[PDB]
Amino acid sequence: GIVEQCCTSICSLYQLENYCN
Amino acid sequence: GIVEQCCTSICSLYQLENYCN
Amino acid sequence: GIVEQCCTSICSLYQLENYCN
Amino acid sequence: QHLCGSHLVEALYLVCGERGFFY
Amino acid sequence: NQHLCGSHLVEALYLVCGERGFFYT
Amino acid sequence: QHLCGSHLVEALYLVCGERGFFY
Amino acid sequence: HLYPGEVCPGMDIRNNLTRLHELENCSVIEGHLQILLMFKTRPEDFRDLSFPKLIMITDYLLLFRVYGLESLKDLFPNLTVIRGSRLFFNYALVIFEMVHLKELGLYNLMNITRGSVRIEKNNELCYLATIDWSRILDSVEDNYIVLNKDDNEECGDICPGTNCPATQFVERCWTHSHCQKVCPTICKSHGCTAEGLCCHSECLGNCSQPDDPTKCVACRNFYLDGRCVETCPPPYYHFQDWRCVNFSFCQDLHHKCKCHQYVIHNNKCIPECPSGYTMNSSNLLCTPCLGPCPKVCHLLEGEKTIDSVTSAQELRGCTVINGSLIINIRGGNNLAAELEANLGLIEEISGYLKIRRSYALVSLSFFRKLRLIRGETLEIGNYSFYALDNQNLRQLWDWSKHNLTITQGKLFFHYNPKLCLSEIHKMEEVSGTKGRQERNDIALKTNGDQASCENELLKFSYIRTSFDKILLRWEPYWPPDFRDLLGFMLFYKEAPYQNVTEFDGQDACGSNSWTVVDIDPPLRQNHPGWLMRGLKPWTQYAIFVKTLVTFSDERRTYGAKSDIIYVQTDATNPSVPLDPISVSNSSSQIILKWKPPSDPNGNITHYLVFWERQAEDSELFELDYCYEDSAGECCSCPKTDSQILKELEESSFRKTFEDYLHNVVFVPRPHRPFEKVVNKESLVISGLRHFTGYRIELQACNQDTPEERCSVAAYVSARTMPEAKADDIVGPVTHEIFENNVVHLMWQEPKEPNGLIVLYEVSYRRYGDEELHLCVSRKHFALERGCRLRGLSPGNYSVRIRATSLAGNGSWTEPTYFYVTD
Amino acid sequence: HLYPGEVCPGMDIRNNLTRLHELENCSVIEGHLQILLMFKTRPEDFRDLSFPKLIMITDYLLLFRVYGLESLKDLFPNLTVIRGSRLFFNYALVIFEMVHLKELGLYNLMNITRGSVRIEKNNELCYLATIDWSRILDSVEDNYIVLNKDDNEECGDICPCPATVINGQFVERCWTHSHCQKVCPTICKSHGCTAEGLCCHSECLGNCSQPDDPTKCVACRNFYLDGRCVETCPPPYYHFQDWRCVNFSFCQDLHHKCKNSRRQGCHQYVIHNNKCIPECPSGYTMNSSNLLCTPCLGPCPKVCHLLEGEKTIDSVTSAQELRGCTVINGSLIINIRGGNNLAAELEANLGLIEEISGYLKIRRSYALVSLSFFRKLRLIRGETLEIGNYSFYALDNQNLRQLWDWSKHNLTITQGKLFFHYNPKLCLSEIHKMEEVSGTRQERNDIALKTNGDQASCENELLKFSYIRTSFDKILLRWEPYWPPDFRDLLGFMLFYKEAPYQNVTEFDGQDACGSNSWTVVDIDPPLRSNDPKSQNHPGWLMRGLKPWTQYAIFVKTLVTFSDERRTYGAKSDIIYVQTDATNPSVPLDPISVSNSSSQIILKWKPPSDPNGNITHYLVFWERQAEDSELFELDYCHRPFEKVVNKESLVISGLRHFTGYRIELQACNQDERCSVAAYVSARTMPEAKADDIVGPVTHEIFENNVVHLMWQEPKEPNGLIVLYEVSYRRYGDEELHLCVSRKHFALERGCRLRGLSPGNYSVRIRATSLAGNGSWTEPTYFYVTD
Repeated sequence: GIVEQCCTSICSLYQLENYCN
Repeated sequence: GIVEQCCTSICSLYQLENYCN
Repeated sequence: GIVEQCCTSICSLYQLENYCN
Repeated sequence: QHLCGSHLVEALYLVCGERGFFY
Repeated sequence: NQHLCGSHLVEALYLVCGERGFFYT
Repeated sequence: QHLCGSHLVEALYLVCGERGFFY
Repeated sequence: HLYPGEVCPGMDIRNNLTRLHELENCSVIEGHLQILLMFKTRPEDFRDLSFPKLIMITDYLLLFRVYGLESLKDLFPNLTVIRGSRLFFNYALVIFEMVHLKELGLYNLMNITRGSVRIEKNNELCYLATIDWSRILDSVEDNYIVLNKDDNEECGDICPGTNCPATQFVERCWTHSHCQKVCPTICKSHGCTAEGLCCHSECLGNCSQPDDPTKCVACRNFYLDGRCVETCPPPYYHFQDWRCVNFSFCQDLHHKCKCHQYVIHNNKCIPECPSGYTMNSSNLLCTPCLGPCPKVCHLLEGEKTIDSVTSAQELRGCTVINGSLIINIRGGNNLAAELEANLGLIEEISGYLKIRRSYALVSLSFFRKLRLIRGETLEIGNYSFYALDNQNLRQLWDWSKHNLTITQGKLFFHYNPKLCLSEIHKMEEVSGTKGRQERNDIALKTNGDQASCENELLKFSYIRTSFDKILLRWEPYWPPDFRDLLGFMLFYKEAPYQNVTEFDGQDACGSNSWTVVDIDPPLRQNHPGWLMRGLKPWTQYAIFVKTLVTFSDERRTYGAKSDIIYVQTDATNPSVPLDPISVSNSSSQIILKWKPPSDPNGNITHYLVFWERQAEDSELFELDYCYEDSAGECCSCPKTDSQILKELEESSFRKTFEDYLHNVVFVPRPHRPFEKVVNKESLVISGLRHFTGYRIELQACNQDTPEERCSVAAYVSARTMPEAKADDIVGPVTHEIFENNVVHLMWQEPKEPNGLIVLYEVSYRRYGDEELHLCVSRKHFALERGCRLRGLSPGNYSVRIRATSLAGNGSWTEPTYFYVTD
Repeated sequence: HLYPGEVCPGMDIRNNLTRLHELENCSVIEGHLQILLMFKTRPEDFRDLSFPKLIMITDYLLLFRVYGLESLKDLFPNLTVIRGSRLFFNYALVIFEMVHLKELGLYNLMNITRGSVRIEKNNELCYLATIDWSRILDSVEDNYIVLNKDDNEECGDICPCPATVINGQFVERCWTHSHCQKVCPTICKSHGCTAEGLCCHSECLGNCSQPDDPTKCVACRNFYLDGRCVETCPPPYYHFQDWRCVNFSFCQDLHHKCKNSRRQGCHQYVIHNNKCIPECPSGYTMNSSNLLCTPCLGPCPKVCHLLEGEKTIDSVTSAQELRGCTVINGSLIINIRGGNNLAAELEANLGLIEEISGYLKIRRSYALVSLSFFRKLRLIRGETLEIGNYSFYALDNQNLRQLWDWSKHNLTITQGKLFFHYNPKLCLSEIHKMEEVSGTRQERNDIALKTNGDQASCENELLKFSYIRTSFDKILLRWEPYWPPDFRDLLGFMLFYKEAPYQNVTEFDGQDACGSNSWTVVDIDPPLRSNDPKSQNHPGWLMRGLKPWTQYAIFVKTLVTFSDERRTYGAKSDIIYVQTDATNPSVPLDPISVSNSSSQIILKWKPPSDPNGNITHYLVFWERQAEDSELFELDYCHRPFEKVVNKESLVISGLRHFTGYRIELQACNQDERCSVAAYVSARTMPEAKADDIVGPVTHEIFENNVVHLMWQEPKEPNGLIVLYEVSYRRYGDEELHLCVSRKHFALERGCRLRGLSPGNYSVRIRATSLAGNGSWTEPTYFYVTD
């Protein structure tokens, strides 16, 4: 679940790193 | 008569329903 | 081929860049 | 508009096929 | 803009994280 | 019309030449 | 007697006979007299009914299918004139195809003021050939004489006489009891007494008393003060070319009708001003006004549901139309030009407005003249406007070249999916309908929605124009997501006037003059743009782009509209000077005529013209006789929106697939004599050698000052007029009579060879005998310094000599006489 | 035999690459296969790993973000058959983010048993024209293949490997140049084939070690057991999937393990039809003490709870989730963003549902025009409702045109409003059926009827052309009218006519006129009278302006108001191909006539412009125009005809030399209706020999040197002789001639010379006709005394 934020809004760097750890 | 009707203007079915008696 | 893309159906804006230096 | 004179008479004869003829 | 989902989103995210070892779903 | 020969020469000239016209 | 009875106007009699009794008292049947719709009236219904007063028919007497009557003796036996004031198909009398009308009943009417008579397909009308048609009209015009029951002799005509005054047709008569009062054939349209007695011009039709205006049975020119006045005093307006009516009369008619409230032109009372004139509210005068001018023009049935060219063609001859309008236009490919020709000059409407079932429209720029709706005919809810069923209504009028301030009525915008509410906002703001606090029924559920009027615009950041190819690269457009942009659509067309656009195009379906180009979008880094593949040099073109972006059911749009630029293609070498026509108007003058280049590529500064002497040939002296396919863009290739729908569906499919995948993947923390011709297409080349060909070069030079950018040579060989005046043999034929009678002929070569001389003709003749002719070849001519008269005969010889040039033979020389003795 | 290594499941491959070791033992990937996050992968890092395994994969495969691997031979050439029991977004084949694969290397997969192919994001790929999809596709799903280098100008797929091509094209089918296309018998490859190119045992799919040997196969399309590809297995071997059976111990062991709460995600395996399955289907439940599927108290299906009280289905991947459901505990939203071929799977997988707790919304209908998978669905609980109290929402339905039958499928809406906007492919009759069948209550809701049924023509009533009349451009039809509940609710009838070459033209769906590529519309006003056969016997219209001899497909359609009632549907008529009456065959064009001899003339022309009916004949007449006689004496000193029937050329012979001939040409389509005589002219070839002087040159030799010459006039002068060229010659002199005029010729019966020089004299006489002209008489002599 990444797209529902990065195009809805500007994804926070923490949100991006959530999917990597 | 019809000379003033169709030679001058356009005649129609509803109009002619009372004609050709 | 350049002629294939241009002489047979016109080329695009970014097409001739390939055939140009 | 273009049904005039004898052409007008022909038109009157032919158009009313659901009725008789009176011109 | 910055509403990135697709090529830009992926190129940004990979450099952002995962080089550290991506989370396994 | 398509870009052929002279037309192609001119088209490439319009594209390349800004960095060196190469056919 | 000047119309002693009642003046009763025209009427269309149908299924009735009562008004005929009024005709008895009537002297003037004003206007026409139509007898029609006799589908239940029989001949017995009509009997002989006389009118001891009837004198006029101001208009034509129309008879149509009158199954009633047995003859014209039944109706109208007393009548004086069929006024030619108004006609019918240029016939002042029309009697068309009526059964049960056999005889006639009149003897006094021998005139029609003007016009003709349409005797067409009479069924029983007898006594027609018995009367001549040249004694009733001023002139014969459109007159039918065929199709009668007497020219065809389809009736038994009994003529009581030609009283019965003296002058196929037996005699001049109208019935087995009515003869014709034939009068001198000078009272054609002025009429004569019913005794065969013609009279003056003032009296019309009949004249018991021939002269004076107060004794005329009917008047010819005008009626006033009880006499046939020749001209009406200005207070009494010339009415229908037959009488004089007071100004109070015309004002009363004007007020009664308001019906074409009567006006006055040249002191002549008329219902409305003549075309080419306009209203003058001083004496209701008609002052000239060319073209359709603002007049009271009540639309037929108070409106005009326009869906065809004819419905829109009724606006001509009028500018301020009265009545509402229902805009039912549908179809038509690039045809609104005729509309604006018919409506662009219109600027005022009395009633409301209806736009029902109008779909072949895009933008509204058709009325830059209309600025106020009178709204006399007010729709329900006090509406002077009603727009609906406009499936394609993209935009409305501007507020710079078009103004509008509505005084009454509301605005209605329903079923207008292509109509964005911003245009409606502009309409209401400038018009003031909403400013009037009027609840304008605007279906926002149909207006604005399902329409994308976006603010994004593009501009060509990079431009590179040539004579045929124009290279462009505009600014990249990036909606919130890089995937949102779905390419760009360019639109280009010629720019004669820098005021046209696609919304100024056909604004409908079919082949539009504007051309469309599509460009691959950049990547989010390149400048989107396009290089033209080819254009006509020296021509201006309006070019703009409108991009494509992602759209969803939520009506999410980001469309960018690049601005329109009017750029002209660069010039090049001018085309060839068309049609070199070099003709010699003299032996030294040659007139060259041609046409300018097809492609001027700038003003044609001058023309280059040469000529080379094409003289006579040398051997003539010796002649002695003694694959293709459509390339690039297509103008007849349409693009279906279904492709756009499928493309959007496919792109959405792919993007959904991608998002599906991404969300599944991750979870957060767990040379020659010549002349130059300047701006001319004809020129006489005076001073050239006679009978000389001239291969004339022809070039067109659109540039002379910086360079001679001249067209290619156009070679035409023009030969000057040959001169044969100099082929006459010069000098008497001196006879070198030798011992053997060999006459070495001493005749000299003419003054000029006229081109060249091929031989010499010597008609030497034995005197008083058969003549002889001798051909003298040029070689033999030089060998014998003329020729040799061999094998002669005793006696005199008549010797005439004529040279033979190539420009024409000269003249036979004097017959030189030498007498061979014995 | 068929599967040497372990039957491994499918997993995700990200970051590290150690796990590939296990794949060296996985001959069968039972499940999906997914690889992702390959950024540290060089085209040299894959030379280290390859497998003799992955002979078969039961589900889809996923490609994502990988580098290197220029070809496919760097791994197993295996996976002859893929079951594809699970698809990712309807795709058993996904290709994405590939920037190094230059060609193809595998040569075993000949059967795409299940799933679609998604090929994209390639800028270096080649060898994609050697697929021969016909031989590869045993199932097609409109595979998406774009964004590839072979799509662009990439290569020609050259190999030393012409292989087999059953397509119109012919490609040297070879995934790699080295190995050709895997060829199997075109008559037996689904019944198992062999790498040897021989038909295999009919218990196997694709390649086999030996022909007709179930033991020596490669993939089991039916079942595998005891080192042999089979179709049957003993009860202990319970049928697991459709490629093998599994031992009982497996079944009870997994039943016991899934029974333990530490892993409840897996279901306790039970025996059903001697097949070990995870759980029991609808109507049945788990039998822990029986390892079977016993009715609880009869039927007991899956009460499928929808998360957030709603389920959204967009792909077969999503459709497979809730199969076997009968009870639905939420609302629904459906959207078709492109893609088609979906209803069959809906009917086969999710028709079992019969009730829905929540509402339903539909947007962007793009792959369905009808619904039949739900006949049992009869009740909507309305537990979850949309804003505006909607139990349903209809929007963007640009493809759907039928909802369901009304007897087989009933409906009961417990609660909730209904939304119906922008559904032009669905008409008002279907909306009425929703309202009545569903009883929806029956409260009217805000519905944009103006946006629904726009393209859905559902004029249930009919119109019929009662009166017929036509004269060559004027077809007057007074059809049988349609009367709505009110003659004023009626808004008219639209006439639709169009020229038709043959009877295949049909009616249109309906739109407003803006172009020139649809039916011609003529609207007739609604008769607002109470059916008086004195003011309107039969409503109709006389259309004109056509041309003679042309067929026109024609029909009419009623215009009706928007009655809130389920009534006022409108009426329409049928396509009548009316052929216009034929008149005036028109004039033959461009008459041509050229003479090729004295008695030979070639004539040509063109067919008439408007041949009405059929051109029956051509009226052709002509007449010889002899040379004019006024020049005959001057000294310079009925009509023949032919019949043509459907022809455009003619040859005329037997004519005299020279002289004029003018020919008229007029066609006649009826025998009658003729045309204008197209006039052309020609002149035969003059005979210069017929112009030759007859009669010799007589010499009345007298002592006085008076010679009288008599000769006759040419036999057939082209016209007549204007004068004679009498060239009497003194021997040894220049041109000597006598211009014998007609007057002189008549005067001296030719000519008379009086006086000559001593010695013989020769004379030649030549006539001068209008054309051709005479010829010189032979030189004849007469000696003058010396």
